[PDB]
Amino acid sequence: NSEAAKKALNDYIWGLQYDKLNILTHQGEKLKNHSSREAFHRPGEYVVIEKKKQSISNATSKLSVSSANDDRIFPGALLKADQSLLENLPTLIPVNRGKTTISVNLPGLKNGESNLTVENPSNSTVRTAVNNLVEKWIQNYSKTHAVPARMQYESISAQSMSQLQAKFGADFSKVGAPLNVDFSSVHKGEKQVFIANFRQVYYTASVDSPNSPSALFGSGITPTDLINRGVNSKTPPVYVSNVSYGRAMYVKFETTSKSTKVQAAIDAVVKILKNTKICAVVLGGNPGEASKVCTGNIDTLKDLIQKGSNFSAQSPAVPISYTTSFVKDNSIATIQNNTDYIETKVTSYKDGALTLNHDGAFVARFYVYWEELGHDAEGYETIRSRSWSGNGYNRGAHYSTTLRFKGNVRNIRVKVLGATGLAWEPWRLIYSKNDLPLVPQRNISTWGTTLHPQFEDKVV
Amino acid sequence: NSEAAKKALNDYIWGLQYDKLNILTHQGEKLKNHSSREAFHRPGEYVVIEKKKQSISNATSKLSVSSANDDRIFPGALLKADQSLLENLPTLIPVNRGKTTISVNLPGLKNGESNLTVENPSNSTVRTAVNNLVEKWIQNYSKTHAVPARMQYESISAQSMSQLQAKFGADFSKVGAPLNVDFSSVHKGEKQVFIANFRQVYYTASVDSPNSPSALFGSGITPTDLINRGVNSKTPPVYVSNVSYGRAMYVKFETTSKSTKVQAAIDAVVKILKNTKICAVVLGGNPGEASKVCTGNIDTLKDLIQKGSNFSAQSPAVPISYTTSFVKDNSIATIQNNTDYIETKVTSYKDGALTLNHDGAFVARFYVYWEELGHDAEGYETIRSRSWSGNGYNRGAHYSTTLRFKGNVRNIRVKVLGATGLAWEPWRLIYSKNDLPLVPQRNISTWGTTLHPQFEDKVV
Amino acid sequence: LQCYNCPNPTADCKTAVNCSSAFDACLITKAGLQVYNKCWKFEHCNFNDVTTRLRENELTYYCCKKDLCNFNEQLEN
Amino acid sequence: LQCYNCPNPTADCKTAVNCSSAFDACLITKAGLQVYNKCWKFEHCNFNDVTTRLRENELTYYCCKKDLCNFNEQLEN
Ligand SMILES: [Cu+2]
Ligand SMILES: [Cu+2]
Ligand SMILES: [Cu+2]
Ligand SMILES: [Cu+2]
Ligand SMILES: [Zn+2]
Ligand SMILES: [Zn+2]
Ligand SMILES: [Zn+2]
Ligand SMILES: [Zn+2]
Ligand SMILES: [Zn+2]
Ligand SMILES: [Zn+2]
Ligand SMILES: [Zn+2]
Ligand SMILES: [Zn+2]
Ligand SMILES: [Zn+2]
Ligand SMILES: [Zn+2]
Ligand SMILES: [Zn+2]
Ligand SMILES: [Zn+2]
Ligand SMILES: [Zn+2]
Ligand SMILES: [Zn+2]
Repeated sequence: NSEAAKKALNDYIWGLQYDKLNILTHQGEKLKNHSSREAFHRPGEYVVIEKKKQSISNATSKLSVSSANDDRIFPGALLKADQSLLENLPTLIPVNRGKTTISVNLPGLKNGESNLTVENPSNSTVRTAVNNLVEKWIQNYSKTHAVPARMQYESISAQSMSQLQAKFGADFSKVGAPLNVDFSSVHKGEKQVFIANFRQVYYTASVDSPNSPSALFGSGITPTDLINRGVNSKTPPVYVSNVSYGRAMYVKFETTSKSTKVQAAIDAVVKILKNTKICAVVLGGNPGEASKVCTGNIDTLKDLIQKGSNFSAQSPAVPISYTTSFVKDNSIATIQNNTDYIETKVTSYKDGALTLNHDGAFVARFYVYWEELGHDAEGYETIRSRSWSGNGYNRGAHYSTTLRFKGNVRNIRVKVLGATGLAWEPWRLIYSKNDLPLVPQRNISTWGTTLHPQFEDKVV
Repeated sequence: NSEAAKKALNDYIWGLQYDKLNILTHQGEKLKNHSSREAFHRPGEYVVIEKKKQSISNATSKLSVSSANDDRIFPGALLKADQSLLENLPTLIPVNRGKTTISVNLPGLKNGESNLTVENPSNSTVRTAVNNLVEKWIQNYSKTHAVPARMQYESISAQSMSQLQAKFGADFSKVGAPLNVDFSSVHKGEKQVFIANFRQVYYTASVDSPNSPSALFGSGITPTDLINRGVNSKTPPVYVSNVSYGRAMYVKFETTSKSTKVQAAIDAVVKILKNTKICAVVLGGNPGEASKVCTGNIDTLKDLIQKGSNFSAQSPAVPISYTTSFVKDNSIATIQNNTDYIETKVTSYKDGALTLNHDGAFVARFYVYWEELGHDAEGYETIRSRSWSGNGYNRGAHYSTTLRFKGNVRNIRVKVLGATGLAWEPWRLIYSKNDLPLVPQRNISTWGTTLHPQFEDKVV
Repeated sequence: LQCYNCPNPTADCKTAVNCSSAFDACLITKAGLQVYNKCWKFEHCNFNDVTTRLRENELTYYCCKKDLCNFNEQLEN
Repeated sequence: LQCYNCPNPTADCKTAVNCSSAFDACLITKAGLQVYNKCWKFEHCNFNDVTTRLRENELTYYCCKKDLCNFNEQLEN
């Protein structure tokens, strides 16, 4: 009976056991938590460069369509949930397929016009069919139905290539190569790098859940057929349930600036430091080319973006992402990318200055102490107390001096004494303060008379 | 005519233009030549850790068969020379094929017995056919024909994952993951790491050049058919011309030692520091498992190797590599992997000691000078001259002193003067020498009398 | 003679129905934000009879005798 | 009646030849490091006639009347 064959195949798919939400898990670098500290001084600042292990976990259902897999992604394609998928170079299961129904969500396609059916679905026929429909829409409805883009935006501070593969897919080390990511620049911390992905979607082609798993195969495909071809619990089958068409691009941002809201700046121009030259890798758009554009400038990127904010409606748009569902229960398949990476973090401790000013009509004494972070011959960290060589000396008709400290100084202590003229108590503590931060400029000034001395501790 | 169709397809393949020996080129990291120098002191040595850009170019025709592509590699498989191949996840061209003849080179298969013909070649049928033949050989000739292994060995000092991908294939970041490569250890230079690949081949399945390119396709495949499926000059077709069966394994070597012939040691055990614990990832062998073995020990690896030095002849061996040829002219296809990487190089400058010994019956004067490499507050390199505080002082009934220099000292200068008793020339230069290397231990000893003083400059 | 026929205003009527013997035409109407797809008598493809039966005050409409001809893009919103 | 027939000693004769009417048997011989595959008369499948005609001094041989039966692994080196 031709209906017992259906149950055999449906029974085989439903009989597979796998962790529905951990079977697709990409594992980048695994690293021990080895630390590192470089430290040195340069004009105005004491720079500390610290390296630390960090992890990133990113889940995603919308996988990217590259030129490496476009010949293989199409609505209704049968794929193996295996290493090939995690690598974003999936594998077509070589087996006859059943009739596939596809729906295109372009505006104006009403009643039944938005639906296709391909009886022998393949990358050639499904595309030829999807294009025919999009072109038929261009010819009949594009001039009275506008198609705005649905923007999907993602961005990250670049740290390592494995870190970027987790964020954008193992695919990325190939797609994002024309960006030529200056990774030498980040380990010295002379400038920051941000990679952003822009996806402008004009329309989608989708597949509704078939009535049963057997409907995706030829009327004659047998459980043995799938067992022979490696379709099982290790690598269960998925099918492309949705393809998004439109335009996509990667953009690089190399910032000398040391600001913090650098990302919030980038995130805000997509609708504040106009520093950073820009590098765009556009994937799709008009065939007349412009695959890579660079550099900035400022908002020729902003012009590049809006250029594809509406579907120009001259040709069918390019495929830019797809989504797969498990044949077993038609639930969306999520890929999980994890990796450890070394995050380089630069910290600047600005130099500071302490000025002592004595303008009082009395003899004064200044005492300045501070702590100092340093290293020894072996390079191990050391903390040491210090003293100003001028401590205790009598001062001043119009005495003034400025102490310039490197950024590695902290916790300044200050004391000021003045002559009283009293034999029983010749010196009195006019002022004293501990735990003083190293601000750019601080004045300890004293003035007044013997009987009524004055002072001020002022941050300029 | 069924022979004009042959010429059309042959004309189409022969009409493709591509750089036959640069179309397959994997490009890893591209890096600017940014340098770096860390330096510090520890008991006995002044260690300098230098980072420099380095390149690696590796060409290869024997690609690896992993579990990710075993369902896809088989003698006579049609593949696209594209990004998928460089990634070692090739793509079967989905198109009917012609009858394929395969030859298995197991010993004892004479006359015609070594040849198969599969009329609808696929991964299922070709394997089923190849296994039937190997098993038929096991049943008839294995007990009177021995099959030794043909060893292929390759090894490299590990520096970066991209460096290892170039050496072993982009595939490696997945296959070699169970090695858990201690990459934290190499940037500090506390131990060296060597990855080696062992391939023991028992037999091969091969395909002779077909009479014409059209023979690889179905009698009915048309130039249009290949054009529709993306087979062209960008991505010309290749076919698997050879599969090697046997056993393969990756081995890791973590050496604390600082020796140089560490590799020559490894290269010599395959037929001297037995330090370094070992980690093996065996790919193939008996189904009874042992996918990963570790650690050493010494030559349980040597036992692991020989265990598969002869074909146990119980089951058909596992596929471990394959070779592809261009359909156009049947020439072997070579993949070329290039990448830039950062090589970490540690250099130790051992401390040294200088001993001055005065045993002569006269007053002596010692002068010691040297140069000293150091850094300033900004971390920039400095070279400075130095002097021993004892220079010039009168010495000795039984005077002796040892000067201990850190490794960053070089070019020691020494002078020795002795009292003469002559009023016109009271002091005479007994000995002097410049540009003295910092050896572990050097003695300047003087003895004798006033009229006949003696000395010796001796490296202990 | 088949028309897109739906029992209530749908923004996307996909049901192809063979009209009975009473009706000999396909009607489609846009009235505000609503759309109508019905089997219809040609004798009643006039503004007065269409508005009152559908209890609508303002509308544009289209009548035709070809199969599956009363599709939404026959009118323009 | 077909036998592996080669005109000279080959270490791997793949040529399947229909024997004529003079021969009614398949011969294979191992003589030193050489192998022979010939169409043969059964009346002459004896050591004396085989050694002299093939001008060999020592050998092992095998004769049979089944098709393609004179293959190298009939003898054991
Ligand atoms: Cu999608
Ligand atoms: Cu700064
Ligand atoms: Cu091979
Ligand atoms: Cu050392
Ligand atoms: Zn430090
Ligand atoms: Zn400085
Ligand atoms: Zn400063
Ligand atoms: Zn409309
Ligand atoms: Zn990966
Ligand atoms: Zn004054
Ligand atoms: Zn240095
Ligand atoms: Zn030390
Ligand atoms: Zn020392
Ligand atoms: Zn033999
Ligand atoms: Zn790659
Ligand atoms: Zn003495
Ligand atoms: Zn009516
Ligand atoms: Zn005879």
